[PDB]
Parts: sequence; structure tokens; C-alpha cells
Amino acid sequence: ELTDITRAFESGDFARPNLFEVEIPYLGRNFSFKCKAAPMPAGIVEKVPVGYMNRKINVAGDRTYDDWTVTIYNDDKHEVRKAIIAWQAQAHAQGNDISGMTPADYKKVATVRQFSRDGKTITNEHTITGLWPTNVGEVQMDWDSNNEVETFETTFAIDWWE
Amino acid sequence: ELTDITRAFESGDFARPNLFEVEIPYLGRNFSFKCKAAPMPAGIVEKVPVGYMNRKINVAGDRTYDDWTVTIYNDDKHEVRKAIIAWQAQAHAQGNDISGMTPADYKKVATVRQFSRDGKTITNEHTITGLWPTNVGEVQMDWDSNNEVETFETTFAIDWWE
Amino acid sequence: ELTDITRAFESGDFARPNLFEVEIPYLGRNFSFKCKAAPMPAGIVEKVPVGYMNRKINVAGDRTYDDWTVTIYNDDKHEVRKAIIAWQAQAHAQGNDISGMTPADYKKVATVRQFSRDGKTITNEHTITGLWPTNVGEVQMDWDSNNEVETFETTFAIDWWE
Amino acid sequence: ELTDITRAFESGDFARPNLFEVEIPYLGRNFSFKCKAAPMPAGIVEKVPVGYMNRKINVAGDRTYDDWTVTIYNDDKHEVRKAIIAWQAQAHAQGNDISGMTPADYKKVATVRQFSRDGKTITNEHTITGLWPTNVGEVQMDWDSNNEVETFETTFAIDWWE
Amino acid sequence: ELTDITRAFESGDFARPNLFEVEIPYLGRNFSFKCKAAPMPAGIVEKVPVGYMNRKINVAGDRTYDDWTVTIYNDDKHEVR
Amino acid sequence: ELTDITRAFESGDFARPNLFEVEIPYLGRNFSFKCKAAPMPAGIVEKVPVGYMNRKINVAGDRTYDDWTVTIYNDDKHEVRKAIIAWQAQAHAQGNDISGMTPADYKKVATVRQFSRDGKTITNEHTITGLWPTNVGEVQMDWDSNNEVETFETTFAIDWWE
Amino acid sequence: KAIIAWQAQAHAQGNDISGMTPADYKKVATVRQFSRDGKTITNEHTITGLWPTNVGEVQMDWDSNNEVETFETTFAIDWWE
Amino acid sequence: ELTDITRAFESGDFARPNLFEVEIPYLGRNFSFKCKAAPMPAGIVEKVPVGYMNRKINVAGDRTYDDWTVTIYNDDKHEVRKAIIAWQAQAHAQGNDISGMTPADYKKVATVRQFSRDGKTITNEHTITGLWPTNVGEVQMDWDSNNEVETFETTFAIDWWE
Amino acid sequence: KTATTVPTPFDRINVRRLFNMLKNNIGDSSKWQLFELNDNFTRSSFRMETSQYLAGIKALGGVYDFRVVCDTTNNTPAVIDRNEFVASFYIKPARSINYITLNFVATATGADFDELIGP
Repeated sequence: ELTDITRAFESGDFARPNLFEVEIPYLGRNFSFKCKAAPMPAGIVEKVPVGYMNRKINVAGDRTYDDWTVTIYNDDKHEVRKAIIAWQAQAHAQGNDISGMTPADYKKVATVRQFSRDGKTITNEHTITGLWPTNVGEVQMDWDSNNEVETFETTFAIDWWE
Repeated sequence: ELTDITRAFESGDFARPNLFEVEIPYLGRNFSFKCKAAPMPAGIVEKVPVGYMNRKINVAGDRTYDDWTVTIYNDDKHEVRKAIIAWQAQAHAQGNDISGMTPADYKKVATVRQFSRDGKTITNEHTITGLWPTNVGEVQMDWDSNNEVETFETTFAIDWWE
Repeated sequence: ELTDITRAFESGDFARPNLFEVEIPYLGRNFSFKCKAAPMPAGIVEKVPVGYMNRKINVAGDRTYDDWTVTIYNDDKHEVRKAIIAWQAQAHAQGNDISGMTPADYKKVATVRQFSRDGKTITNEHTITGLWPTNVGEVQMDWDSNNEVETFETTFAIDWWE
Repeated sequence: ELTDITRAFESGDFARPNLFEVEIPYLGRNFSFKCKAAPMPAGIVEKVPVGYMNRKINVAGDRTYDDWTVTIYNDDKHEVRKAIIAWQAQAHAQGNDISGMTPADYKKVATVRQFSRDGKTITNEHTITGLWPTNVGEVQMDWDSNNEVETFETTFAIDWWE
Repeated sequence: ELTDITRAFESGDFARPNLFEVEIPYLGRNFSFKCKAAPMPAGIVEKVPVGYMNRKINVAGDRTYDDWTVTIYNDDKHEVR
Repeated sequence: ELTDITRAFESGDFARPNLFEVEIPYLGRNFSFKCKAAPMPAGIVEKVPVGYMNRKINVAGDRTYDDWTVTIYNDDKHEVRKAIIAWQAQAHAQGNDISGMTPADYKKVATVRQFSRDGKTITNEHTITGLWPTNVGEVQMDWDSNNEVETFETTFAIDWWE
Repeated sequence: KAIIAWQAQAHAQGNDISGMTPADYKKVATVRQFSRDGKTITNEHTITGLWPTNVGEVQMDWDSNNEVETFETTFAIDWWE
Repeated sequence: ELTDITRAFESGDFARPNLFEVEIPYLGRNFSFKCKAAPMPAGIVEKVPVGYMNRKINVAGDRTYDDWTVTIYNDDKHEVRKAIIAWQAQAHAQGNDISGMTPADYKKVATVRQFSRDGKTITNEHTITGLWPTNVGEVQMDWDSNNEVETFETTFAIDWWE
Repeated sequence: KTATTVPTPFDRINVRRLFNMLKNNIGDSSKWQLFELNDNFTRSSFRMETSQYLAGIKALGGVYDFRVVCDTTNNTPAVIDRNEFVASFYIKPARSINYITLNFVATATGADFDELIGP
């Protein structure tokens, strides 16, 4: 009966936690090749307890979403990091200005995909609506931190995903 | 007297923490082969202290239940993950809608079983009444996360088990 | 298609987390050669939730900045540590005095740079406006702490960076 | 250009985190040879945020000092530990008395020095004003704690250092 | 100058963290041979800050003591426990 | 076609692993005749893996150097061994002192040469910059160790070679 | 001298702190195995993106007589075909 | 040019790894004739790496010493082995006592000498300060171990040598 | 548009500047084969290096695909005996968008997209 596990992969394989890409139209093609890691989003609907006598039964509460945090490789001329900060600069101006554009301007759409083990084929695809970068991570530069490529985290807020 | 330990297994063996399956009728046969891990539920009845003079004696409080958290292997076409989210979508609509069905609709029954070391035989079986998925876990996808199959946690609320 | 990763480094390389220097005009040339580590700053714009019906949508809050913490090698005659404390002494007098100069006096400008893998070339450069040293770290001296050079952390406050 | 690091040690070397001594006149010469470890003090000036519109700019707050904690080797006749407790006994009497002397009596001066790598030469020297021992550490004696010399921590309060 | 460390042990040695015993008269001789570990007590006198202008100077507060925790080997007939 | 191997020695011969000498100006001429063995240095540049999808591509990390270990014949009056230890004594004093000179004093230059099979001619020559003796080996003297000349290893640290 | 002068492009040997872009210091290489007729090649693999991560020491020694000088070199590779 | 090797022995010969003796005043003359082997001590000064940009330069760390291990012939009445153990018995009592003398009592001086090939003449002489026997080796006695004289190793700790 | 009136593949400025970039790189790499022998090693060297170069352009997206042709199929002995060496590069350059056509259709109320378009 051990062959029964094949029912767990009628589709042809297990999904693989590394065969993925992220597309963000605002940032061009090259961002999709520079994004190292990204959690495929959580879906949270917190329970409400309703008491009767001395027992409690649960009912569905109201949906909420956590932030979405990616990790990026940075190139030698910072073509991503300068673009992410220049995007955040529309939400609230970095530097000496006290300004920021309307929500319709700084919100953007983004898409996460996971490929089949044939690299041609997309098997799951979620759009994420209304990204903007709430926090662009520090780069912890250090003369003892030798033999790594530069990476940083970025934490987008989201409105919903589909 | 060391043979006395045989009294600990009159039934023929110790129970094994891996000879188990989970059935959830809503999700068809294939879910039972894709569910990797599931705690056989806790049963909690919190004590009440009653004081007399300067000492305290305990009495039985009122029963409560914690959430039930399973872990799932995901296949290459997400036949489970899309189904779990499409179930949660009845509790509160994912995306741009603001809707959700009555509790009689999105609640479901589920069953946990543990087998004997003869794989034919079921020796313990608990029904869990009124599952629904309060939280479908993130999948932490990452280009450095090579040589693992994709897994995620899911946390169901429950009303009781028997 | 594996060659596609070359799009991640059109600029010629990944950025390296150790090819950096810090300049602080107040402290002369030699500080730039004594500064061991420094995080290239974070940029934080905390989200505000706006509720509608039973869902929430996010809007941009108001920008804030965390402190900037560097780490320094110290030389045998403390030419840095005595200078950093003598700078802090303008913000609030160290010792038996109860005095401190106007903000225009103790604030200073500073600059962080990252070089290309050709050591001649600067590819990114951020000014940091209005440094002053809020905390000059302890040096944990100890007769068992043999075979290390002396280092300490220093935590500057900042007004903004560009 | 790698020789440039020599600018980090024009003075002749890096400072070493073990070439130090502590002098406390109250306790005679021998304390200076029994003091194992001591952090060269921190200097803390906590920032105050001043808000304008929706941004904040920082200004210098008011200086404060943390406690100063040393570690001591103890000799077979407790010539240090009995002296430290007999010093603390002036701040508030140990045992069955309810007494303690005026602050002018139990406060003392102390000095921390760091030597050059020529053991003859002192290169940095801080006085610490108004020590007294707020906490004399336990000695965790134990029959399994074999092959160590006895050490304990002591935490002095300080008024300032220069 | 390395011989200077001998000033740290004029008394003849460093103290050793295992050459100790505990006596408790109530429990007879045998307790002293059954007590495995015991911290030689702390002495705590918590500081009080007195503010002047925008600086603070410290003065001696009032003495307090923490509990004293030992560890015991137990014999087959629980004569200690 | 076997004569083709002559292309492997257009220069006139294979290099020979014994036609070499070491010069260390600090130690006079005679050291060059007493040095028995010395590895012509390694050059190490450790790889960094950059992951993409589920494959990895390599990029050049940051150069490092191992120590340089020679072996010496010792003469009946220890004119080398006393000199090597008296050199190390500047890095940190041997015996009862606690002292050591600045790095500019105890660092030295050294040169390795390999000769042609005409003993007149030098064909390769590497300078090694900033030697100092981190470890002067034991001499394992023994009454059963008859019929050998006395030899010991010495392990210099180096900054770079050219 | 050529292998080290190649490695010098990946990260400069000596007192410089420099190194060229990956497109510059990577190279192609080919391994072949011949038939027992020395004219004929029967298997041939290209190796893509060599560069010399480690050029071995030469262990020179006055007792090491009657050998020709040899050293190991360890290239990194991206793939082979 | 082969006669050039004579520069390696201007002093008159190579040193010989067997023309040596060990003197330990505590043990009388006869120990010097019973000591079979002894390594003339190592001198170790471990390097410290100081990083700059992506390279590292070395600086002198702090001197340390390994133990000193000799090997001894034993006579038919154990005049050495009983003396070495009776020396160790002062460091911590062997048998049923729980006692041991002050360091000034059980520490001793020792001297290693190497002779010229004229047996009259001493050419190198190192004192070793503060010996004591940390480990007196087992004698592996065995009825099959025929045709050897009895030998054992002994491992002294040392404070320094000169 | 370059100034051509006759049709030609090198019509658009981007295609012209692409073939300039190639000619001015491969026309430097090839200099290292002047005064070599036209033996098997020289051919394999020039094939491997220029393929390695064009693979970079293919990955960055300047050309959809390319072939390098350089062996006995054109370096026949009738070429060797006159001190000549030959190679052919077949290169298909990238297209581009030039003309964008947007259609707006102002359909009625009712008449819904599940009928007209059918998602």
C-alpha cells in the first residue's frame, strides 16, 4: 500500500518552495530576476467565541491581512534600491520636503507565480492589489562580513490578494 | 521482574506517533494522503481555587478547547491549497467582496484515525465537529530553500471532539 | 535559461556588503579608515489602517527614522574615542559642568559611500544630516579577552538621509 | 591601497582590550592586581523628539550614567571580599544594626587606565568620581564546579567620569 | 613584571569555588556532607537617584536580601528530604 | 606525436622542486644557506554561490592567505634559532616582561627564488611582505633519535606576496 | 604566472583592492578523451565559466630530489556539457 | 658552489638532536641521567586578523605556551617514579587526603642543555620556570611486552622559558 | 530610421547600433588570431570565445538566437593555402513595438460581458 502516496501527486509532482518568481510592473523586468525570496501570502480569519451556559462555540470573525515581506539581491549600481526608495518617496517625501501624493498614485499591482518543474509552465498565480513599501530594510555593511552578496528585506503593505 | 513491562502492551504494541491519517469529507480522498501531521486533540478543564481559612482546595471549572493545527504537503497544481482557501472564502470572502455564508454552510465534520501496526486495522478514531480554517499558513518560498518539498500549516477552529 | 540571472547584474556585479566607507568631516580623514561597520540606513513609513464595513484598507502614514549605529576600531592613543566623547560633550557636558551648546553647534553632516569592485569608483553615496552621538558604547576590557583588537559601538541620532 | 589601514594606527598600534588596570585608593595596591575585568564606561545622552507638521527632528536631551560593574579574583583569605563588604557596611550596616554614614564618608574616587603595548606607558586614564558598591555578587560555590579560580562580580554606582 | 600576579595571592592561593561546607545545627552532622552546592550570599543596597537641574547624583538606599538556594544529594531512605 | 611533450618545456626544462633559496634580509646571508624547505605560496579566492530558481551560479569572493611554513637546519651554536626567537620577542616579549613593539618594527620583507638548472640564473622570484614568526617549532630531542641533523619548522604569517 | 595573472582579475593579488566584472574573468574550457587511435576524439565535454579559486602551493624542499615540479589547481565551474 | 653549505655550519657542525641533558634540581643528579627525551620548547604568538574593505592584514596577538612533555627510563626501585608522584602529591594529595600546598611550594625551576660534539662544552641552555607535573604517565606492563626497558611519559606545565 | 531609401535589415537605428556593438567587439577578439596557425585549436578558440560573448547578449535580450559557423565546412584547404581564415555569424536581432492601436468599444447597458466576451 506504500504506492498510495502517488495520490498526493496526481498533478505530476510536489510543489517546490524555490520554483517561483515575483513580477512588479512598476519596476520593469529586471526586478523579477533580483527578488530572492517572498512568502506566498497568509489568509487569516480570526475566530469569535460565543458563550452558551458554560461552554463556548466558535463563529467566523472578519478577515484581516498581514504585511508581505520580500528579500532582494542588490546590483553594483543600486538600480533596485534607488527605485524602491524613489517609490516610497511618493508615499511620504524622503529628505527635507513635507509632501506625499494621493493613494491612487503610490499604490501599485504585483503578481507572484510558481512554476511547474517544466520551467515553461505556470501552475499558480496570485495578484496582490495595492502594494506600497512601508519599510525598506537596512543593509548591514561591515568589513568582517566578507564572502556574501548584498541582500535586504522590504516589507510591503497589501490591501488583498487573488 | 523486567518482563513486567509487557503489561504496558497487553494490546500487542505501543501506539506509534506516525501510524495515522486524517479524513475531511469536504476535500475528497486525496486530502487524507496529503496531510503530513496533526496533533490528536488536547482536552482542557481549567481548575478553580476555592479558599478556606488560609488554604485552598480545587474544584472543576468549565471545559474549553484550543485550535487544531495540521501540516500539509502541496502538489504541483495546488489542488489542496486552492480548495482550503476556497473553503475559507465561505467564512469571509477573499478579495474585493464583503460577504460570507451562514455558519451551517462553512462548518464541516472531520475524522482523525490511528492504525494498528497491521495497516488494515483502525484502533482509535475521533470525530472533530465544526471545523473551519481560521488561518491558512504562508508558504515561505526562497531561491536558497533548495531540497525540500513544499509544506504549509493550517489552523482549524473546532467546536468539540468525540 | 539559467543565464537569465545575468539580468540581475547588468551594472557589472552584485553590490558587496564590505566595499564601503564612512566620512565624517568633523573627525578628519582618519575616522574613515577606523570605522569598521555601519548599516546603510532604513527608510520607514508606518501604515495606517482605515476600516470600511468589516474589512480594512491601508493608507500611507507619516515617515520616521531609527538611530544609526556604527562600530569603530580604536587606536593605542584613543584619537577617535576622545574625539567622539569631546563631540558629545557639546550636547551635554561630561563631568561636573551643567552646560551644552545650541543645536546649530553640536549637529554635524556625515556621508556613507559604497564602492564598485574597481576600488577607484563610487557607485552609491548617501549624506546623513544632523548627526550627533547619543550613546558612545562601553569597551568591555577583560584579562581573559585575549587575541582581539579593541572595538566599540556608537549610536548617532539622525534627522534625515539623502 | 591596502596599506591605507596604517592610518588607523598612526599612534603605533590598535588599543588592546586586555592591557588595563583599575586603581581604587581605598583598597590599597593589591586590589589593582586582583581586578579581572571592567568596562571602560559608557556615555549616554538620550535624544528628545520635537515634532513639526508630520515629521520629527531630534534635539539633545539630558546626560545620564549607568552603573559600573567589575569582576574580581578572590584570594584564600578573602582580603578583597571582606574589604568590599566592610565598605558597603558604611552605606547601610550589614547584620543587626540599622545605621549608615553620611555620603561624604562612604563615597570614594577610582581610576581606570589602559597601557600601551610597552608595559611602562599609560595612554588613557579616566577617573570615576563617587564610587560605592551597590551590589556585591554571590559566589556560586558547588562541589561539581571544579577547575576554576573563584571570581565574583561587583556593581558600583558612579556620579560621573573624567 | 608578570610575577606581579603573586600579589593577588599573598595569602597563599586563590580561593576555590568547591572547597566549602554548610552546617545547619537543626539537621545534625550528616546534612553538612549531603549539601552539594550553596551560593555564598549576595549583599544588595539599591541606589536612590537625586536630581539637580538636569543631572542626577546617587545616594545610598536601604539594604535588602535575596533568598538563599542550596542543592542537596538525597539518600536511599530520604533522611534529609 | 610523442615528441609533442617538448612543447611542455619550450623554456628549456621542467622546473625542479629543489632548485630554490629563501632570502630574509633581517637574518643575514647565512639564513639562505640554512633554510631546507619552503612552499612557494598558495593563492586562494573563495567562491560565493548565488542561487537562482533551483540552480546556483558562482561568483568571485574575496582573497585570503594562509600562513607560510619553512623548515630550517640548525647549527651547533643556534645562530638561527636564537635569532628567530629574538625576532619573535619583538612581537610579544618572551620571559617575564609584558611588552611588544609597534607593527612597523617587527614586520619584515622576505624573498623566495627558484633557479634554472644553470645555477647562475634566477627564473622566478616572489617577494613576501610583512613576515613575522607566529610559531617557532619544537625540537624533538631524544637519545634514540640518532643519525639525523637537527631540523625545526617555523610558521610565518604574511600580508601578501608578489 | 598565467594562472595567477588570471586569478588576479577575480580579486587583485598584492596591494590593490580591485577585481573585474564576472563577464571578464570567467572562461570556457574543454576536456577530451581520445580513441586508442590517437587521431580520433570520442568524447568531448565543454565546461562553462571556469575561474581559478585556488592555485596550489609548490612544496619545494632540498630533500625532494628526483621529481618534476607539479601543482594542483581548483577551478570553480557553472555547468558542463 | 656546493661547498657553500659550509656557511650553514660556521660554528663547526650541525646541532645534533640527541646531544642533550635535562637538569631538575629538586630531583638530584640522577634524574639528568634517567631522562630519555624532551622537546626543546615551542614559542607561540597567535596572529590576530584585522579586516579592511574586503582584505585582511595580520597583527601580533598575545603569547601562549604549551605543556612540556619528557620521557624517563625507570630503575628497578622506582627512585624517579616515586619522587615524581611525591612531587605531584604537593599540588593535590594522592590517596585519601584532600589537601595541597601553596603554589610557591610545589613550583620548581628546571634547565635544558644541548652540548657541542665535544662532550665538555655547553652551547645552548634554556631555563624553564615553574615546572610542576600535571600528568605522570601510565606504565603499560604486559607479559607479551618482552625485550624493552621500562619507560614512561611525564607532562609538566610551565610558566615561561628563557 | 537611418538614411536608407533601399530596403535593408539595417534600417532602424537600434539594429544599426547593435551590429556596430558586435562588429566592434568580435572585430577586436579576432585580432588575437592574426599571425596564428589556422589549425584546429585556433578554430575552437575563436568559436568558444565568440559564442561565450554572444550568449551574454542572448541572456540580456539583444538577439533572440544566434549561430557561430566556423570549421572545415568553410575553412576548406583552398582557403588555407592563401593565408586566410573565415567565420560566419547568423544573428536575428530583437523586434520592437512601434505602432500602438487601442480600441474603445462603447457597448450598451444590458448586453453583458458574460455573453459577449465569456470569461
